[PDB]
Amino acid sequence: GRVRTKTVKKAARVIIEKYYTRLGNDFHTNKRVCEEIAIIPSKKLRNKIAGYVTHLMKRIQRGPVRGISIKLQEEERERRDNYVPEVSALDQEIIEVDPDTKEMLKLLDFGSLSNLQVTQPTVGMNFKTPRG
Amino acid sequence: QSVQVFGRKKTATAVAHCKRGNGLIKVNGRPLEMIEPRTLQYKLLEPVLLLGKERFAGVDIRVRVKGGGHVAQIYAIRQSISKALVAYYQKYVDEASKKEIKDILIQYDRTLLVADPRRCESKKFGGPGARARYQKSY
Amino acid sequence: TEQMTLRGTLKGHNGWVTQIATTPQFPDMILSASRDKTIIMWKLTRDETNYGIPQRALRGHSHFVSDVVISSDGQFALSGSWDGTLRLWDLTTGTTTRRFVGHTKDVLSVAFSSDNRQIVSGSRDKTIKLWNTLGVCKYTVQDESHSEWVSCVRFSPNSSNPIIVSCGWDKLVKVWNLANCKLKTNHIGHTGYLNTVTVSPDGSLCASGGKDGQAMLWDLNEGKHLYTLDGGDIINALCFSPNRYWLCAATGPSIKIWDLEGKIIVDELKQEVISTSSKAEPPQCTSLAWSADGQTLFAGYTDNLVRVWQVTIG
Amino acid sequence: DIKLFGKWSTDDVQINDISLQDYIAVKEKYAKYLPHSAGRYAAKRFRKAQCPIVERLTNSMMMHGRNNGKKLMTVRIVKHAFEIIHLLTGENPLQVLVNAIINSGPREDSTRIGRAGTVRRQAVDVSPLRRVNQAIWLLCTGAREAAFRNIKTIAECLADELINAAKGSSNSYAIKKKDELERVAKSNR
Amino acid sequence: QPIKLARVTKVLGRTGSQGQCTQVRVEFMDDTSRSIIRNVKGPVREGDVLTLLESEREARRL
Amino acid sequence: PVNYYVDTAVRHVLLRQGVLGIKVKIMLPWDPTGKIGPKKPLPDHVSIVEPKDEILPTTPISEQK
RNA sequence: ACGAGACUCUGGCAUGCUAACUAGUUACGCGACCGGUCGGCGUAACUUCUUAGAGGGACAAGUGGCGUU
Repeated sequence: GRVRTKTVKKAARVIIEKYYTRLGNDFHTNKRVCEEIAIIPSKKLRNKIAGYVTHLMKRIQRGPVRGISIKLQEEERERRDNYVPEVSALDQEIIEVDPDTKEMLKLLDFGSLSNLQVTQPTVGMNFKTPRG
Repeated sequence: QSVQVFGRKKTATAVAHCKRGNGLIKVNGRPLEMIEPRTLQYKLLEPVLLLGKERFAGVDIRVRVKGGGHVAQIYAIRQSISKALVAYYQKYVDEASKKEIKDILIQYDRTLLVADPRRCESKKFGGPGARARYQKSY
Repeated sequence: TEQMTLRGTLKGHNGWVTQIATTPQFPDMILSASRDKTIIMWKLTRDETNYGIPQRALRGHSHFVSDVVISSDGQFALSGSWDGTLRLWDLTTGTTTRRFVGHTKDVLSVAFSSDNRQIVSGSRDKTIKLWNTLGVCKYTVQDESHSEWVSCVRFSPNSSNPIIVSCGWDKLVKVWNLANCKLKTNHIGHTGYLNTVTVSPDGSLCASGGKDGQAMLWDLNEGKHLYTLDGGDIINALCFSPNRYWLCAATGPSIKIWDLEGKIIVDELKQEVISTSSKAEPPQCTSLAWSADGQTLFAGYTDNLVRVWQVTIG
Repeated sequence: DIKLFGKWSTDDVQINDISLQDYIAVKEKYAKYLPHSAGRYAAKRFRKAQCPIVERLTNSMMMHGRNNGKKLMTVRIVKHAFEIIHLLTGENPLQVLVNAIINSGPREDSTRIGRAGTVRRQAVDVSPLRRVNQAIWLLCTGAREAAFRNIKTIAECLADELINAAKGSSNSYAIKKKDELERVAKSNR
Repeated sequence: QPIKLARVTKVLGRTGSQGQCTQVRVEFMDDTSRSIIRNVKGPVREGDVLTLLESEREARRL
Repeated sequence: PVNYYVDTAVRHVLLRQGVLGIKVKIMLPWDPTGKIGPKKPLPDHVSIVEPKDEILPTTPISEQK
């Protein structure tokens, strides 16, 4: 019977979305940083919040959080979003193209490009799932 | 100032003041093995053959007891003796055989170092006792 | 140079450690204030059955002692706990002698006078106290102080006049000469909350650092910049070598040791037993220091152990 | 130091439990001397396994309204006839105690199953814990009801019930109730 | 009826009209090459040795 | 806190066939405490404070007092 | 938003601090056989006990496992 009430969960949310920059990782320091950043009018409550906040910081140090996204996470993601491979995945020497799309390209007169290579279609038209 | 970590079983508290001595132990102006019901005689005997007489030959221990019940006074006297021995023999001489004796204590009975937390439960109205309610008329 | 490696660790702890005071005058005497509400002392037995166990442990604390520092004499200890007080243990009769409390909140880090007469203590109420056994009031910081928590305060352990630095979570540092204790220099520039600064025993320079990971030295008597220490975030340890020209900091769980000779790496440290499904980081180190002789490195951890690092013998 | 009471050797004891000893531990430091340490293990799942058989049987024989709470007399009454089986068998009474206990647990129980069918229920094997607890309780019930208005004297009858169950002859209350229950269940398969 | 023994692998569920039985997967140590699912009774442990009388008497499922 | 947020008064008004008995209850205002409402913040609501804006350091800027 | 919860008190919490012989507090030749029990007596012991105002501690944060992880 240790399900967290919306009050303590929401306190953790507002603390990590408004005063995250001042919190520390240690629980025994966490209730102290909790009482420094906001006011907890009780003790059991502040250990509740400190324990959950330790849980959130452990979760973020593990990796992503599905429901939580802050400006700091936004900038760290845009730091991690810029992965550019040395070779583009699109620039390739030979790419396969069916005769029909060769005709489509030739209708625009771009069939002269050398990177296209014919791939013959499948033997039959076995492309539908059986009915039943 | 002082620890005097005492011992409590239920509401019965016994404290063992231990200091430099000959190793003999007194319980409430009385040596040990003359308890009136003499059914829990071995219960008070427990520590001496648990840890050994070679550790009980250099410390005078005085035990004071107060709290209701025959058995409740016991389980605290021996706890008080044990914890006073731990305290005195730790604060002065050595820590290795301290670990040895406290480990022996733990493997025999964890209660000898740490007290029983659980106590009586208050009674609520509408019944004879705490949880039991009166008979419903039908 | 030293190859700073670990042979075997010893357990028997019930909480993290906060400060380790190794004295050079006594060959085996050392204080350690641990936030498990205790102080402990080990004697260097140097045995293989046990690498050294304490001979006496003292428990009289009301909360998690933040910092400790030795006086001139070893029969007395001064410790400042997380309840915000100061207490003087005696090692002879096994009972306390003096209890200096004037604050309301925790004294985050204690420091001692060069001449064994001043008690300094900085609490979370943005108040620093600094009094004497004699009774002549020296200072209590009341007005136009730090706007937020002050996490530490240290001396300048030189033969000249001490100067104190006050660092806190509010990103700004202050420097006061204890001879007057008047506002002379407030230093700005950090990118995070300050927790652990380190002053050389000379009183001319002082490295300032904390959780930011962007450490800049703030001189005590001049107040300029010397170096830009950078690395991983969340750093809570810095210390030089009084007997040599090294320096080391505990950046997160890992430890980074460099030279004050050339600031280059001597030996990268990495120890872990490989496990299949273990999603927790290795044990975390909070504090760093030297041995009483300098041949061994003390590393206080948050995992209920102080690691002693020796030479590989070969 | 490592034996029960300083008289009952615990070193050369019998195996006697193949794997039921996980329930009952009287062959190591997990074996306390006296059958009294207060009822402190009845606060979590399976802490009963830690508890010695002696204490559990001493606690059990204190029921039926006439034995509500009074326990020191129960300890006296078990130590008596503990000595009786001890001196009649000449060796450590543990083997005979365990034999009596394990001969009394009902091998199978007819539990009522089905939506509304009470004419056929299921004969299922009984768990070792339930088996031993029911065996102890039912033999203590037999001992008590052989003590009210009965020429036999309590604190001596249980010795003969113990030795009889250890041997297994049908004169005992516990094994005969177990066998009648077993035959009822066999009818029910 | 001779009695054979089984060992618990993983607790599956609790069943009963009022709740008295535990369905659990068991393995035979004497055979060591096969595992079945037994609806044993009482407070069964994780790994405790179970005294079954037959290998073909099974009760209702769900 | 619900112990100290109630005020009550009682009165009656007269019709000939019967009396209309008027109980008046009022909830007390926490915000206008007037030293009666608890000075302490509401227990459940972690009373948070607005953060303070400042310049993020890029180049060291030092002031002398 | 009310309710649940948090919240208040209550046994666990003086293993450190607020300190009265009127309830208890090892030291202090007597009484007892000649050196160990009287609660009738004496460091005004600078309160560990049961007498209590502050402060502290525990949070599913530690580990392992299950869970659409």
